[PDB]
Amino acid sequence: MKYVVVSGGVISGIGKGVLASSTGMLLKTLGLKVTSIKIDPYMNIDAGTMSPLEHGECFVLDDGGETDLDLGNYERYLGITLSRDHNITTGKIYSHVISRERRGDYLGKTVQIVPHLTNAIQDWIQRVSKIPVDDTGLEPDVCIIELGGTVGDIESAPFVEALRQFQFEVGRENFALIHVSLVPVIHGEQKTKPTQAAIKDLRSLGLIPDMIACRCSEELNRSTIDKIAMFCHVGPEQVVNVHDVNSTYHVPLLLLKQHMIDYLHSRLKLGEVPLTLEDKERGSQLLTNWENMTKNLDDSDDVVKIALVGKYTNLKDSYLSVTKSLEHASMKCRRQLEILWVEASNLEPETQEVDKNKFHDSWNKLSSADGILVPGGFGTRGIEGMILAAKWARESGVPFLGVCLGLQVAAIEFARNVIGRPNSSSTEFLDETLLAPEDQVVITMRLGLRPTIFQPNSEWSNIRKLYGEVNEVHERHRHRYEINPKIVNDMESRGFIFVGKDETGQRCEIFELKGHPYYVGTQYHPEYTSKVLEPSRPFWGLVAAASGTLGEVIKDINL
Amino acid sequence: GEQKTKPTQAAIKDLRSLGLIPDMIACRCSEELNRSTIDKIAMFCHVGPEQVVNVHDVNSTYHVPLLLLKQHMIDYLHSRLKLGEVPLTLEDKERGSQLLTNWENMTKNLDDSDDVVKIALVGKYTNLKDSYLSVTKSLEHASMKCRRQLEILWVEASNLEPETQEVDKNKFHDSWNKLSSADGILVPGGFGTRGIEGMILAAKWARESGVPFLGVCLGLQVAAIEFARNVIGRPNSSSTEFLDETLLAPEDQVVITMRLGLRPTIFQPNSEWSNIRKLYGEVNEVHERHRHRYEINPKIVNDMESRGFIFVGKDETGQRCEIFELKGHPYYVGTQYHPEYTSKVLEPSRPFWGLVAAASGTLGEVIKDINL
Amino acid sequence: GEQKTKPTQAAIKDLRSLGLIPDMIACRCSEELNRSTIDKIAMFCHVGPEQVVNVHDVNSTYHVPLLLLKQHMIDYLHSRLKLGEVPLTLEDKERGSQLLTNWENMTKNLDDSDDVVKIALVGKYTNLKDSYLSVTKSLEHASMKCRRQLEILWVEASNLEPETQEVDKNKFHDSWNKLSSADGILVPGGFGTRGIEGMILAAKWARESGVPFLGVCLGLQVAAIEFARNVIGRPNSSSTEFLDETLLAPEDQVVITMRLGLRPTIFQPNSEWSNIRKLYGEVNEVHERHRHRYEINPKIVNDMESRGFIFVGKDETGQRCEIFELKGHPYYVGTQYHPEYTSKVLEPSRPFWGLVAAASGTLGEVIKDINL
Amino acid sequence: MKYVVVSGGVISGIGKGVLASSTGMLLKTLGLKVTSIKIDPYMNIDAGTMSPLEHGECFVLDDGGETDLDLGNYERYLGITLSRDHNITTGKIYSHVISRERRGDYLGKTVQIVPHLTNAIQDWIQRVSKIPVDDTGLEPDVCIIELGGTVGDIESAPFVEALRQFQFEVGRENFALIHVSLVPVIHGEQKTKPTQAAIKDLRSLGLIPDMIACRCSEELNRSTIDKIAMFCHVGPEQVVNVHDVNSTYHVPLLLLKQHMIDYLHSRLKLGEVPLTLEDKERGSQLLTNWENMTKNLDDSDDVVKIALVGKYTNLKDSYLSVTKSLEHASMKCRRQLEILWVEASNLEPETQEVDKNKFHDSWNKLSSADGILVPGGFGTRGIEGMILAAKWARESGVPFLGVCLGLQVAAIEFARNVIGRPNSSSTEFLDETLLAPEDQVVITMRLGLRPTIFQPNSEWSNIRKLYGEVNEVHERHRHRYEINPKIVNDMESRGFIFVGKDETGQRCEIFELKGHPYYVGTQYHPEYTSKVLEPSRPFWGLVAAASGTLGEVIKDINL
Ligand SMILES: Nc1ncnc2c1ncn2[C@@H]1O[C@H](COP(=O)(O)OP(=O)(O)OP(=O)(O)O)[C@@H](O)[C@H]1O
Ligand SMILES: Nc1ncnc2c1ncn2[C@@H]1O[C@H](COP(=O)(O)OP(=O)(O)OP(=O)(O)O)[C@@H](O)[C@H]1O
Ligand SMILES: O=c1ccn([C@H]2O[C@@H](COP(=O)(O)OP(=O)(O)OP(=O)(O)O)[C@@H](O)[C@H]2O)c(=O)[nH]1
Ligand SMILES: O=c1ccn([C@H]2O[C@@H](COP(=O)(O)OP(=O)(O)OP(=O)(O)O)[C@@H](O)[C@H]2O)c(=O)[nH]1
Ligand SMILES: O=c1ccn([C@H]2O[C@@H](COP(=O)(O)OP(=O)(O)OP(=O)(O)O)[C@@H](O)[C@H]2O)c(=O)[nH]1
Ligand SMILES: O=c1ccn([C@H]2O[C@@H](COP(=O)(O)OP(=O)(O)OP(=O)(O)O)[C@@H](O)[C@H]2O)c(=O)[nH]1
Ligand SMILES: [Mg+2]
Ligand SMILES: [Mg+2]
Ligand SMILES: [Mg+2]
Ligand SMILES: [Mg+2]
Repeated sequence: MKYVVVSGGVISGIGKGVLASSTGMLLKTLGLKVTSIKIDPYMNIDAGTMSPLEHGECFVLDDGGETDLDLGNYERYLGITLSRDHNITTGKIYSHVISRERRGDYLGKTVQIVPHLTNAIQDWIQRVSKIPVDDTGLEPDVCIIELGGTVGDIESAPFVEALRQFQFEVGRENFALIHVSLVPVIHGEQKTKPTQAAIKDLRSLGLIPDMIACRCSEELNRSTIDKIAMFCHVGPEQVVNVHDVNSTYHVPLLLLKQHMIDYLHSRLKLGEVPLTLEDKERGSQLLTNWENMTKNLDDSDDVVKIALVGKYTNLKDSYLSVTKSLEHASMKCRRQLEILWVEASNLEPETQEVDKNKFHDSWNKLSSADGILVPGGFGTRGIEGMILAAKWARESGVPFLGVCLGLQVAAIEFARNVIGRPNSSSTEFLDETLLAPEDQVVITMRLGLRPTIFQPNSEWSNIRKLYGEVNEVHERHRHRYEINPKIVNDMESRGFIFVGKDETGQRCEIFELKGHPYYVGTQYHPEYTSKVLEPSRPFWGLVAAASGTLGEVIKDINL
Repeated sequence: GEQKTKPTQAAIKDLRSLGLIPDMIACRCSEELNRSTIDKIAMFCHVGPEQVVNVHDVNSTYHVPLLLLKQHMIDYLHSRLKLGEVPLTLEDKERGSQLLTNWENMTKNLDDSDDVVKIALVGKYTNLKDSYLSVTKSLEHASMKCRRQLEILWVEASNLEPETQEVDKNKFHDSWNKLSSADGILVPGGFGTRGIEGMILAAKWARESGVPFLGVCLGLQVAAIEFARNVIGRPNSSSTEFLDETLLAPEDQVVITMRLGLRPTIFQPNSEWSNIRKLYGEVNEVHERHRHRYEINPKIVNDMESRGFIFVGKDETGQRCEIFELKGHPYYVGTQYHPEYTSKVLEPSRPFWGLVAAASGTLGEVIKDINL
Repeated sequence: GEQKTKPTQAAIKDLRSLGLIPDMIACRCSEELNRSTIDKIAMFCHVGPEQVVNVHDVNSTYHVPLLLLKQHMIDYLHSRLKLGEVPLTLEDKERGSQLLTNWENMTKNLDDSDDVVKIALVGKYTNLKDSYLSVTKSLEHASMKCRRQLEILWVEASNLEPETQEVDKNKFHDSWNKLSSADGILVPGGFGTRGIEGMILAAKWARESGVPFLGVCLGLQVAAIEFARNVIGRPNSSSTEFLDETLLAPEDQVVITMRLGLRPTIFQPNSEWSNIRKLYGEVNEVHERHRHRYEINPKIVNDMESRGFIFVGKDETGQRCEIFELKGHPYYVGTQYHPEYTSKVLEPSRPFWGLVAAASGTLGEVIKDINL
Repeated sequence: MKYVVVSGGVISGIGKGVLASSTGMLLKTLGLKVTSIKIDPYMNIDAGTMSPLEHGECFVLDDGGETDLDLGNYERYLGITLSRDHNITTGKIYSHVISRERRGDYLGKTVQIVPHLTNAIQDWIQRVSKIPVDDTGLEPDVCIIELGGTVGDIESAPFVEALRQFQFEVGRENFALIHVSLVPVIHGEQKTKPTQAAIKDLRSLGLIPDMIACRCSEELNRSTIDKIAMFCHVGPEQVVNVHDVNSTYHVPLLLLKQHMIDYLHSRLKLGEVPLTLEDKERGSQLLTNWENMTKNLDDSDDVVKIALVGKYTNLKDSYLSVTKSLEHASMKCRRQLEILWVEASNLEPETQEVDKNKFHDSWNKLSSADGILVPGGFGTRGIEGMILAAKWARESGVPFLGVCLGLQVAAIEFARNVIGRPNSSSTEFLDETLLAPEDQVVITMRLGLRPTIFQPNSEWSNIRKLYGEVNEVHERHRHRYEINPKIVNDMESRGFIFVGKDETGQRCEIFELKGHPYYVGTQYHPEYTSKVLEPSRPFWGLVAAASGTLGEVIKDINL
């Protein structure tokens, strides 16, 4: 087992998550089996309790774990499945040793942060890195650890102490440290004192960096490389840079151009790892596929515009799996994507009195779009604006996908306007008044990977053809509210077909509307099962439908 | 336990619906037909009682001709096709009846030979036993010529690989039990990258433990890769078929869009010593069926021929290797052609008659016989 | 089927003839004694019916204490030796009764554990199963600590050697079946030149197939010779014990007139990573019993330690290697000492608890436990 | 009224009768009132004329109808009473329309197979399914129709044509089709072309299957399900399998595990049928009782052996109600049953010359048994062998039950050997010689449900205690011969007490012998009144007596 810590810097926004995911995928090009662990200094047990306004969305695993967003970067670059154990936190590990001290496994000893908590962290990392995470039976060859927060924040102290010990409690040449660090530019001169201070803060904790990975708005000067490589122990080829490029898929090839594998191939002795003839082929094949999708982003120009309608769209981190799911679906179509970020509340007619500027801009953006997405996220702000987007998309025949809350919004819209029930509404917020036209109801969560069964007549639907006309689908759920199953037959008779349901019925999971080119919704989040070469099927439907060629996509999928 | 007839009554109607009228009905069943099962079909269909044939689920497919002859099936076609009106010469009737006596003998030998030779067949998808039917029949012809019963041990080549010992430790130990058990080893061909290190491990085991080995098509290239990795000590030498995205210099295979059908192999001039050239009667040339796009790198051939892995035969042009035999092993051989396809019941495929004699012992007496 | 008593009546007379008078008669028989068999002995001898003990031919020798306790044998000696007159403290009675409950548990675990781990033991004269009794008992203690049943597969090391495939082909195939079958491998020690290439072949197989290996005394030197012959590629490197009439330069063993009894091993400074040093609780030193005249050539040690065969522990003086673990294998270990002799029923020998956990899986959970 | 046709396949031996009975009982677990109809393509009016060597025994209804054996499967799984009208045949319905055309109800029209015979079949099914068949007053909610023979046999043509019309002459969602079909396995691969051809033969007649029920020696592969569900209109959950398990009582729970109710609950809209609070309780209670008796067959091991002595025992279908009556009686005792099939003729001393092997085996089997049954069935073969079994059972004190001919055989045995009348015999076959020691006499049949009155002194008998010490019993008769009532007082004085008789006397119906643990006979067939939870009392006596605990059984029955 090899370990690669990706760590620290001078700021919390530095973009470690891209570099960790990219470093792991580059190791996967050698054919190595790879896994990864995110460490969070926060005291929350999970990202589930904490609101999307901080650290972006929670990400859902097959376990039903509501983990930190960074686990999604690993799953979509590395192709692996992660467990709720792969997101370590301060909350998890203090809860673990405190529950263990009350149970008494420490034999009446005094329990202390060193050695007992730092040995508990090292036991967690040793257990969790040996969980098999590919579909194959094998234990991973390499583990990427991403150390969240910044080095020398008091929040991090047990993890920087544990990782010092770990560099010896596992062999050297089985452990290596990448430090990620800020190189700000002032008056056009590339200033280095922030990264020199961060390299000292690592040495103060006994962590010694094997590569320094600069984050900068420029190519590093050869003087900027030398002034760091002379201050730190790293050689000139071990001062990595990652530029402020928009395409995060280019980062693996920007690291490969900087010869970063050729250092880790020595520094971790990756030639001593045994590999089969299948492994080297499936490794090199994966690199050629990534050269092709990045070539397609360099030379595809013909924009498809998708409008994304939701709360707090200024927090673009709040929708990162949607963004990445749309980008995978646009690459599969060989088309460039624009996302138009529509703050759903500004669509509402009250905005035309309160701030007439925001009203006209938000309705410009929505009218402009070749297809529409309503992305999910609980909370009562802007839902009539999201209902207005679903209405516009139904009436103007514009491709629509509704994910989680977006499906319920389309059901409420179709009830208010096509069934003509003018006060039909979500149970989430009006039930203090005990309303009879319930569109949502409660059914304390439904979470993680679940089976959807396609209902027997559904063979016609564009969405069931996108799932290869298979009878069942596996996707990740997260909801407490679902469509009222008393009203379902009214919608299924008026043409809004609930194409798929849970095994028990009375719990709707996919709809497609008869008489529209692509108007679809899902109760699950299709984003989380997206992979770079195999996009999320409902999103491959939406981004093909917006472009045209949805028939040719379905004809392809029938091979 | 009751022999149900409605499926065959429906199939006889489906023939009449197309205007095809059956002259014999040939039942396939797990039993002898009851005389009631014959009558209930012969009363429904136009066929007489002697025109309801049965063929039983016997293992020996060579017994079927004599099970049809016991059911008097020739004596119907001799009338129904008027085969007495066909003119035949005195040579024809002799070479006809002689052929029947030879078939009575080989079937008698399968009834009364008991002393098993075990051959391990190492390959992809061995659960699909139809995937290797000419290998199976070539081994059975070679075992009958030796007057010995055959077991084939079906080794899924991937399960030999050390990753299996982590993934499913049961399949690892069983596949290595089967390979260790065998009196001789065959690597059968078939393109595709699954299990090739497992096939390399079988070639290694057979070279080192001195156990008879035959490599057919991919099996020859696997033995060349094995001998390169382990006896020449080139640790990353490999097939061009799958690593060439990385442009590797130690090419064991190369491309040379197919080479197909019957072709001449010429034995290279020094090759008179080899058990394989003695099995081909010490004739200078051999005719066998090819099927490949990849062949041994002819730049590396002199290294193998100096280290003792002699490419005993090549194409007329050279630079295209077709038979090897290794100096210093009782029978370690490979072919680029498929020797299976030229096997016949009375005249088995020579490389396979070599393998199944070598496993049994008596390879010298086989070669002494062939010299007559 | 009748339980004959005249041999024991004659043995009871032979005791009286020397003036020795038996207080209990302990029968050894293939059955429960009949109550007539007890009475016919208790009437001939001075012993009462409860002083005619039996011990049955059960396989589990750990059941014998509870079979004697069921026959109330303590309740006789508690009178006949007046053991109530011996003074005992309150700690003594607790540590006494605690020990009985621990033995009830390990015997309960042998009654209800079913999930076999197979260890192959490779050596000279394995038909003499008494020749390896501390190995056998050390493996049984290590399997009980894992809550798993043990099979030992007794592989006569010489039969693995390729000369056996000519001399007696039956013994060749059976010995290689047994070795291929096993979840882990032990090379047990014992001087003498018979079968050592067969033991080298078992060490090779275990290294290459990634199968757990423990080499004890000669078994460590065999693994060093194997790693030298095949991974360093020194084809004639060998034991000084038997070739030194030819004065060979590639010495793997050398003489260093014995080293005997309990000695200290010091773990070398970098060794914290090793499964074997974790099994010894990450303590800096180990106390174990030595018996050898030959040891690893300390001139060649840095070559092995650079190629990944780490001599994890040495004598206080250095130049005398005592534990190795190989980088890049789940559990490939050897010891110069005999770890068997320090095994105890509740506290198994650490290298053997490593081997029998490694074969089963759960070696991490064993090491996590030992860290408490 | 709902209809469920169970139909067809590729072969006549396929086991529709178990699947029809099991499907009906599963519908009864919902609390629905259920009924069923067997259709036979044969030209016999009844199974009474036709010999037991074909289609097994005739089954007797309360009407005295000698119906097809399959009606017994329905009565014993569903708990219902069937009338002679519930077995439809070609003979019945052509006799009906031909007698109706000669009477002239068709008003001088030309009468044709379509529409007149197919409308007569549809009128029969509509009349007969509305006959009340539970003990309660209600008309059935659901009817199971079992279509006998195979589809596209010319024998079946009027019934496959009638059932096409019936799918419309009754509403869809009030009719559904189960097709039962053969999935043979060759070289371990599950071949599907026979069932694809049978699904085409249904479509050729316009019958469209709602479920395909495979009969196979294996679990279906998921590929075997998909390759059928892709060829036919049925969804993956509508490809049912029934495995070659020995316990036919497990089939209801194997269908329930395959979620077959959850399809029919939609496809027949069984939630629209009104049900009372008693109905749902007595429905769910019935399911728990069936879970218990099947659990008892999984975990009862302590075998009771019963020897069954009769003609043609190689035809095990000839004794199916005996077999099922013994299995109900062994389950009530919580004991596993072996039946030992003794061909009665092989017991006879002539066999020891003719084939000495068959002699020794048949006497081994009879000597081995914990109890003995002589099962009935007319015909002169083997009767001295059956007399020898009755002798052995009387003399060795081994439990004996004689049913119909088996009672007369025990009377002949007791006369030949205990009264010592060496030539006393059946009137059935010697009366060409006009013998005075008549044991049987003729008394043209006595058929159907009749009253037995217990004779006044009979309170002591194990058999009258098994009938709860009630004064009268209701059971199904079928005989032309009975005990000579002139000789009855000789037997009643020598200890062979005729415990019960017909209301008129001179017609004996139950005997029990004084001075044996359980030696009993019946003139009626007790098999036909057996039910899964309430076994036939004479058989519950026999199988308790063989096991021991006959006193505790009688003590229980006194509650
Ligand atoms: N080299 C980079 N190139 C482009 N964008 C980057 C880069 N580094 C960081 N970012 C961007 O900055 C944001 C944060 O990056 P990332 O998630 O990798 O940082 P992080 O250290 O893991 O932050 P956090 O601790 O909150 O998870 C993301 O929008 C990411 O795409
Ligand atoms: N699924 C099954 N499991 C076990 N036994 C079965 C099954 N299907 C059929 N059989 C057995 O095969 C025989 C015939 O079955 P069944 O009576 O149900 O078939 P059928 O189609 O009604 O035949 P028939 O038309 O003659 O009445 C019986 O012995 C029955 O127990
Ligand atoms: O204003 C002043 C006065 C004095 N100094 C003095 O401090 C010294 C250290 O030099 P700097 O502090 O400029 O550091 P640096 O250029 O090495 O590092 P970067 O942060 O640019 O990467 C010398 O340059 C000396 O003149 C200043 O740096 N600034
Ligand atoms: O369940 C029933 C009811 C009725 N029938 C009726 O159909 C008839 C045709 O008889 P079969 O259908 O049994 O056909 P078969 O025996 O001739 O053919 P195999 O498939 O066994 O070769 C008669 O036997 C009649 O009773 C059944 O076959 N099965
Ligand atoms: O063949 C003979 C003849 C005579 N005897 C005679 O010797 C006597 C002593 O009897 P046993 O010699 O049989 O001795 P035992 O049964 O007491 O002892 P076990 O060895 O069975 O424990 C008597 O039995 C008497 O008949 C034999 O024992 N065997
Ligand atoms: O011997 C031959 C030659 C040709 N074919 C050809 O017929 C085709 C149809 O395929 P099959 O006839 O094998 O049918 P199937 O596998 O779909 O159905 P099952 O009966 O196994 O359920 C193709 O497989 C084609 O090669 C055969 O099937 N058999
Ligand atoms: Mg912040
Ligand atoms: Mg991050
Ligand atoms: Mg029949
Ligand atoms: Mg039936």
